[PDB]
Parts: sequence; structure tokens; C-alpha cells
Amino acid sequence: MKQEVTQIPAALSVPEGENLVLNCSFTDSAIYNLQWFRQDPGKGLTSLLLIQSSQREQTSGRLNASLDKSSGSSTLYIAASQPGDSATYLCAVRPLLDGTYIPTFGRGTSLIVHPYIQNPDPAVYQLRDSKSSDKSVCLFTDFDSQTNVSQSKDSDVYITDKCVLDMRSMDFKSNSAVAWSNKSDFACANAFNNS
Amino acid sequence: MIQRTPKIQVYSRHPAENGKSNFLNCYVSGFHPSDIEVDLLKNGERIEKVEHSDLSFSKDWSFYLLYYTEFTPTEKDEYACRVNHVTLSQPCIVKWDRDM
Amino acid sequence: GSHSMRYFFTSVSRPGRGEPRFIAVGYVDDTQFVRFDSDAASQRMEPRAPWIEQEGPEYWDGETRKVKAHSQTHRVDLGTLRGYYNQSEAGSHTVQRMYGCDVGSDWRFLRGYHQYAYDGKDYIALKEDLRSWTAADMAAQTTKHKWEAAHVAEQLRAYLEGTCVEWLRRYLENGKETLQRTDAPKTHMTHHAVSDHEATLRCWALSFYPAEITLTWQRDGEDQTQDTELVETRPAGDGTFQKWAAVVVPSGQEQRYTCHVQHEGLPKPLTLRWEP
Amino acid sequence: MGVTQTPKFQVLKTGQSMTLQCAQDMNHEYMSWYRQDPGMGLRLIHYSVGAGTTDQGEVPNGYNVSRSTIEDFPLRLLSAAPSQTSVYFCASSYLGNTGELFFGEGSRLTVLEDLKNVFPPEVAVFEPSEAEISHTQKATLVCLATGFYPDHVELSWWVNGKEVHSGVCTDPQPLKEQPALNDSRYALSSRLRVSATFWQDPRNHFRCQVQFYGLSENDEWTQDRAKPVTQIVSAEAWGRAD
Amino acid sequence: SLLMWITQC
Repeated sequence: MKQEVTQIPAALSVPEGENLVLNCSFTDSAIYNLQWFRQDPGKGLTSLLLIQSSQREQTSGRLNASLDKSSGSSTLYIAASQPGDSATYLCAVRPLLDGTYIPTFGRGTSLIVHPYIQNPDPAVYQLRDSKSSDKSVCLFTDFDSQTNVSQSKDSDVYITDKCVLDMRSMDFKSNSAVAWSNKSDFACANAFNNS
Repeated sequence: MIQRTPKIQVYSRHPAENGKSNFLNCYVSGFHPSDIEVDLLKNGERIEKVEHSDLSFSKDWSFYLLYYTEFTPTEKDEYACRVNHVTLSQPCIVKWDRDM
Repeated sequence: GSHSMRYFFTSVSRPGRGEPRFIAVGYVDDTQFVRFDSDAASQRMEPRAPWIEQEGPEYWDGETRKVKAHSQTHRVDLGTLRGYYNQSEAGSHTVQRMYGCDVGSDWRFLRGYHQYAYDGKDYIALKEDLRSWTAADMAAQTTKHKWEAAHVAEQLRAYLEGTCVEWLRRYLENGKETLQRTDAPKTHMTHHAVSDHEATLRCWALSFYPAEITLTWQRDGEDQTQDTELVETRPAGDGTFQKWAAVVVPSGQEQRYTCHVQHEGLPKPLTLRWEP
Repeated sequence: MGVTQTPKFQVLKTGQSMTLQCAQDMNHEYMSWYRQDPGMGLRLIHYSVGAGTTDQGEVPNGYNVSRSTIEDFPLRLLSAAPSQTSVYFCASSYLGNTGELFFGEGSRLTVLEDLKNVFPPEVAVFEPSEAEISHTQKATLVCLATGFYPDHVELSWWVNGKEVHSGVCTDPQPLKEQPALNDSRYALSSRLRVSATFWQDPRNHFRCQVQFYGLSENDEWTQDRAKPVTQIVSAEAWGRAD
Repeated sequence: SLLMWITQC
């Protein structure tokens, strides 16, 4: 046989505050260690926990993993999830006997923790260029996390995906999307509207 | 630091019989460190093609090695083993005796 | 009846004369089956016994990579021990390591080993039962603490009581035509009139395997050790071993002495006596 | 105690040979190189278990590595090809102890057929809408970096000469302006939200900078526009009490 | 068959 790491579910979407459980399984129990990493789009990999074949559990803040070497599976636990935990979670293992030392990565679990928008006030505003107005942007903001921003439906209209900002000093976080275009007709009133 | 002088034994692989081919051995052991110079002599002059075993060691950490080479013993030819080591202030020669 | 597998490692520094020399050898009982020399041109773990050659390219690639990883580590330890003992950069030092396992007549586990030495002296070793460490000094205590924080002891046992034992058996069966053999010693006795009143009797044992053997003398049925000489067991160069016990007797009384040879290949122990 | 990779970003012409460096000061016996395409898994190129030896991984073709010392493990592209455009990660570890793997920051490489397709970004900042301010008492600024190629950008917000993170969310990925065209220029947006009071204070200075990694010093360039070298293109806005 | 992982002293 040959080592094969598998992580299910592949993707995972949940509201903040929930306790998450991520799975990682392997077909060859003869491993030296098992390690969990984090990776955000266009960035490197940050190591979270390392569990050796002797020990069966490790902890680091709201994160904790457990190794069940004999059963060929490890479970990563994330307490009171936060939007800052949104990322791809990867698990890998190193061999104990094959003499190659090559690690084996899993396909990864895509995580997205959505913020709780207590007082939604969805609206679309128009922003003018500080350098020279006539150039503008459309800003769809303050909508809840159960709302889906549809992507663009015209070659000259550009609609971004939603992003969550967090005003720490005043314990407040909000969702938003941006739209721009160079068409003569274009107006922010009909920029988004999903359809 | 901790150095120990080698023990030496010169002898043949098979019982010695004049005019018959055999192998001349020199077994050095019980020494430390491993850097050691060993030669096989024939009437004082050293022999060219001498091979040896792979460096290994004993329970107390002391090293051992076997140097050997093809030879044809005779009644008058003298064979010896010359050894040099950090512990030996003088090179040590040990002659081959057919009944040892 | 009774077997073992052992690996011996020796790394020696050569400041100024390049990187450190690394040599590794593997034995089953008294037979060497593998080799590796950092200075050799092959850069491969090499076979030194015939039976081990039946292993495929997977084994050879794996053992070569594992022995090259081993050298790099020992090479770092040389620099690390020099630092612990606050030693000069120009002096040559030696690092040694031995690990392996023993099995009884029935092939069941008996004992395991993992010892390490610096400059020919004990540095740190796992205890007899494999559950604890023994450090020689303060530097070894520093190593002992890195090892226990890294849970080393538990890794070794798993290997010594399992993998080491599983492979030892695999080697004994596949190479049973030369490993499970028992070559009884070919024995004879020589005589030398040393002088006017002296005489020397020499009792031999040649071509025997395994190296375990006992050679003793007796004078009128009593263990005679006075004026005797027993040499260290030595290798013949063909897989067999040699040894001899010699005694100096009063001229004319040599038939009162007898040589006794005990070895695994001899159903019953041999008793040699001088018959002209 | 760390793994260092250089360069972080790099543009190459088809046929160029390039060397990527990777060093570590922890005496790790193991060192290795990976390549990862956008949204895909890590693939091993080559690796090594000590000075004096190396091995092939999943994708060794087109690459060469050496390991003459324990500290370094360089990677060489013999003849750069468009297919080699990827993100390269170096990773080291002990071959004992915990055996924990340590990843470098990553090196972003884009191999082009023609270097005339390289463009730096144009940056603009759009001011908060008074309708937002009057309804929420908060104010959102938006930065827009457009027409850049390739995607080698790092965007940040600087309020009063010092970098800020709170109240900021930049798109995780830029979007292609012409999806069906290869070598299509990119666009990227970002938002910085502050209290209406903070925005209405004329002493406040808001600046969005986009560090761009383009052509190197020695690359050819005789086009009618400025050479698209590694540069910082920024835009700015001040608080206004109108 | 050799031990695979060896921890530095």
C-alpha cells in the first residue's frame, strides 16, 4: 500500500460562536507524527499543532487536536469559532518505516466562519474619487451573512465577492461588496440587485 | 582523552604448510581512537596489496580490524606485522610464528 | 540457539581535513551483513553477506537514505558535544552509537540496547529494561532532557521489541543455510621442547562458528591455570574463528595434562590429550 | 531559528534560468521544495536528508537542486517555461525530535513569453458617501488598484504615517478584467471603515499603498511608457469637515 | 534494518 490522507467534509460554512470539528484520516498507521496547518489565499502556511505517535493530544488556545494513530484518524477541534479562523485547514503525516521521509498532505478543508450581523441595514452607496470625481464606485454594505452577493453578469461591470471588516475598538463587524464600470448607462441603483 | 593501546596477533587463515598458498592475517583490537597504521612485512620490506575489514567495535567501545594478504610460507622467509598508533611512542613490530 | 542483530556507528571529526568520516556496519550474530563508508565512491549501503542480497531495490534505497540521514545527525552532534565540553575547534573527536536486540533459542525477545559514547567513554544509554536513561555527566543530562521532552525512549522500545526483532527473524530464515549453521571446531595439539627441563603443549580450535567457545586445561582432573596462556578469539578471514590455549609442563609429565573444548557444534565436549 | 527564502516575487522571460535560495539556521537535516498552483495542492519537486545527497519528489523535471552544506538548499530552473508559473515553498525539519515541518514565506514566480505585458497598478481612493455617514455615523473608504500584471501586489492602509489593520478587508483574490484573455491585467479592491467623527477631522491622513513587484534592474525595456519595475504606487485622502 | 529517526544530542 501507500499512504493516503483524507479530510471530510471538503468545505464547511458556519456562524461565529460555534464549536467546530474537522476530520483527518489516514490509511497507513505507521506514522512518526501528524501536523495541522492553516493557509489563507495568496499567503504561506502557518503550523497550528504537532502530535507525535507517542502522545495522543495537543492544545493551543481555542484549538486542540487528538491523534488516534491505531485507528488512522485525527480530529481538530475549534472552540467558539471566529471570522479570523476562516481559512483552509491542512493535515499531514510523516512515515515511520518506509525510509523516504516524504510527508503526505490531504486535500484540505475550506472553512468560512460568518459574522453575526445583529442590526442589518443593507444599502448601496456611491463613492467619488478623491483625486477627480466623475469616476465612481458602488458600495453594497451592512447586509446579513445569509445574503449572497451575485457575481457580475456583464463584461463591462465588475462585482467583487463579500469581505468582512472588523472595527475592534467599537466591537462591530460588517459585510460589504464593491462594484465599478465604465459603461455610459451604469448607475449604482441597478449595480447589484442579484439578477 | 581516553586512549588505549592495541593488542596484536599475526597468523595464517589455514594451518601453515611450506610451498602452499595461504593468507597472512594481522588482527588489531582493543584500541582507541580508530586512526591506526598497519603493515605486513616480508623480510623487513612491506607488502603492497593488503586489504582490511570494515571498522567495528566492542562492548567497551574499543576498535578492532583485520588486515590480510595472500602469501606462500617457507622455512626461511620471515613475516611480521608493523603497527603504529597515537598511544605507541614507537612503531610496534610483531613477528609471525607458524605455531601461534 | 540464541541470536542477535546489532548496528555499530562511528563518526570522527577531522578539522581542516574536510567533513567528518562516518562508518556504519551491521551484524547478525557474528556475521557482518552490511556496510557504509562516507568516503567510499559508491554512496550506497553495501551487502557483506550473501543472504541479504535477495532484498529488492526498495530496501537498498531506504537503507542508504536512512544511513545518510544518520551521518548528518552525528556530524551535528560532534559540533554540539564540543560546545558542551567547551573544547577546541582543531582537536579530533569521536562519536559512537550501538543499538540492537537479542532473541532466545525460540526467537522470542530477551533484551534491547541503545548506547552512545564520546571519545570512547560512556555518555548516555537506555537502561537494561528499556524504560529509563542513564546520563554520565551534566552534558549528558542536557541530552537526556532533550530526549525525554522529544519522547525518544518510547520510540526506541517500539523498534527494539518489534522492528529489530521482526527483521532479525527475517534474516535468520532467508539466510538459514549460513546463519543457523554450526561449524564444530577442528582441533589438534602441538608440542615444543622449550629447554633442558621444560615442554610446551598447545591446544587448537580452528574453523568454528559461532565465535562462542571455552578452552580449559586440567592437571589430574583439576582446573590447571598455572603457567598457561589463553589468547583472544580471532577471525580466520572466511567467516570462521580461531583460538588456542597453551601450557608449559615439566619435561616427561605431559600426559597428566588435558585440554577441554566446549562449543555449540559439538554434541559432546572434546577432551584432547598429548599422544605423540 | 527560521527558514529564509529569496526572492519573494520574480518575473522571468521564457528561456531564462533562475535560482531560488533557501537557508535555515537550526541544523535541520531535511530540506525540500514544493510548487503550488492557485487553489491546488502542494507538489514536491526535490528534497534532501543532509549535506552531500538529494532526491526527486513528485515533479523533478525542469528543476535542479544542490546540498553542499546543511544550511542551504537552492532550487534551479534550467530554462523557464510558462508552465512553471507557480508559488514555490521551501520547507525544512529535523529527522528526529518532533519531526515538525517548517515552511518559508513562499516565492511567487510568473514566466512570460513577452515582457511587454507587464503593467504596474494605477491606484485610486474613493471617499465615504455622506448618505452612509448620515445613516450609520460610520464612513467607509475604498481603494481600487487597477490594470496590473502580473498579480504581484501587496496592499495596505496607512492612517497618519502608521499602518492599520482594524476596520480593513481586502479582496482575497484580484479579478481578471478580461477573463477569456491570458495575460489579462488585474483589478483589486479594499475597504477601510472608521467612525464618521474620525473621517470628518481634517487633521487625519488616509493612504492606501500598493507595493508592486515587476521587472528587475537588468531586464530590457524601450517602450514608450516607463519601465514597470518593482515600485510603490499609492493614493490618498484627508478627512474633510464639509 | 536501520532505525529511521534519530534525535540530536
